[PDB]
Amino acid sequence: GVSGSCNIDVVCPEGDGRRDIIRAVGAYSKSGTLACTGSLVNNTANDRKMYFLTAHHCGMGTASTAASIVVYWNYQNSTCRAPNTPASGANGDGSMSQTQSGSTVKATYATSDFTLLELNNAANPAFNLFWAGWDRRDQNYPGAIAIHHPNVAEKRISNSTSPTSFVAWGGGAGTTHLNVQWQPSGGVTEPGSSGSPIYSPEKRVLGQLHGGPSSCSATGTNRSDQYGRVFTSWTGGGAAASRLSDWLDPASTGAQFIDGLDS
Ligand SMILES: *CC(=O)[C@H](CCCCN)NS(=O)(=O)c1ccc(C)cc1
Repeated sequence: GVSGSCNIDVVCPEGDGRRDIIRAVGAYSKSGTLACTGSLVNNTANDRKMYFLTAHHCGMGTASTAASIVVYWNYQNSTCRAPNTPASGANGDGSMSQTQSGSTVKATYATSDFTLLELNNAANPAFNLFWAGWDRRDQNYPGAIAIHHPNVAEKRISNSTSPTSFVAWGGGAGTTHLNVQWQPSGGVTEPGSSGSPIYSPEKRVLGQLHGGPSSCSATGTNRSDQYGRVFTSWTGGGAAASRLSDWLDPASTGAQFIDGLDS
């Protein structure tokens, strides 16, 4: 696939120390066409349920569209293409042959733009999946890491080394979204990246991509994005079919954050 040359291949050195969470991310298609990004999250029962967090706006929040999903695992460039060079902006060599299809909707909520699906098939050992931890604490972070499929192309990593802030969708005063500032010549996010996770420096999911003004040519504060907060989604719409709590903490531990689980 093709995406902006400013993006960074997950196999590059920027992926060092994050080789676990990279494996939680997948790209997917909706009714046949490539649509967005999602990723696996762990839960307090440590049972490896196929809980796949994505964005509401991608439209998989219905029985009939969730059934239609095709997930592509390990879709990434084989070699590190130097960011900000023509090679990065070129067609990648990623394989889309490790797939699974079908899922059911656990919950969905427009305000924080999240959707929790459960994939029909159990983890295939051949895929070497990872179920990421999460953090629902009401706080900001000194930086963040994005792992996504820009333009639903080869998997990329974007680093933020600026503190996050709370905003409403659109950047106005609010607390439903986390505002993330990208590096001036670093990777960003693009259409297709929606529903991709944003992780704290400690590698726990804090939210998923709603959208924002960024592109590789964006400058200043326009080189940022907004993520619907796990904190918001936790209580969500007020019931199991619109929140994350029931699903992520079935064992009722009351945990504010949890680590990931390997295959
Ligand atoms: C849904 C997704 O692909 C994009 C991500 C864009 C990231 C750009 N830096 N979200 S969106 O913000 O394009 C968007 C599209 C439709 C709707 C209704 C909401 C937002």
